[PDB]
Amino acid sequence: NVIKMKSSDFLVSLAFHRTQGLMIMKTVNEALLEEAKMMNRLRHSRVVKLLGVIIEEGKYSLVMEYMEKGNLMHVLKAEMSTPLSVKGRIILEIIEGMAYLHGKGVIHKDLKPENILVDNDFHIKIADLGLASFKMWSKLGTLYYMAPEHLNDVNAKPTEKSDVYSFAVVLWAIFANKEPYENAIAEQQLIMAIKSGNRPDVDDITEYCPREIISLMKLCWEANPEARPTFPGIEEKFRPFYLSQLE
Ligand SMILES: CN1C(=O)N[C@H](Cc2c[nH]c3c(Cl)cccc23)C1=O
Ligand code: NA
Repeated sequence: NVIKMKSSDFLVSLAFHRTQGLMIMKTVNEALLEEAKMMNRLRHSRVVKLLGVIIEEGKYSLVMEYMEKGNLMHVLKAEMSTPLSVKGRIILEIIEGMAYLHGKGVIHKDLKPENILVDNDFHIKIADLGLASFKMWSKLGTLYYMAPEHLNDVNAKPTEKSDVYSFAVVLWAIFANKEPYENAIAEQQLIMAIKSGNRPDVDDITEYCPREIISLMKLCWEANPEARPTFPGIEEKFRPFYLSQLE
């Protein structure tokens, strides 16, 4: 259903529930409430869960589960190493989360390392901290991970393939431990370049990355959306690969 909370329950912004504990909060009616109920259905181990909603007078808030190590780029850039089997696992979990989301008919629209949260055991959950998947709540950025068909075309409707492109770039970032396109002159020219086929510099992946993940990332950022696999297709390939060579 969906849990209406009050602000007296507490002591993006961290928030401290008096009975439930640590939560995160994005501070922003039948319609907002209804949207929130729809989002409340997204329940999966790899998906940041909507725990509650605060609808009061001078403030509207969405309340989500806390993830202890922050976003994925933060963890990737940490002074402490992140092993290959663990990166493979993170990829597998991202794939599971995305498949579940598309399975509920939800297209993310803004998947990127910031929207990939990480717990203390380096397990991940997909988030939507910018509310890209929302309609009513978003009303009240970097394009490194945005499919070319959306670049310079804000009216085209985003599909599951859009999220697959973002996923491709995320694979790249996972192996390079940084943002792509550091050599770019300016955003305009960069946008035209990516629209015409430019992609993250694979040579800028210095540490070891299996050739088939390089293959996967190249498949997933194909210019033609229909040449990209779905997330279940990706899983179909990647899971037995992960187990058999990585786990
Ligand atoms: C914005 N907030 C989240 O980060 N997780 C919950 C649930 C949620 C709504 N849309 C989501 C997408 Cl697109 C991905 C993961 C969770 C969600 C939420 O409402
Ligand atoms: Na730029």
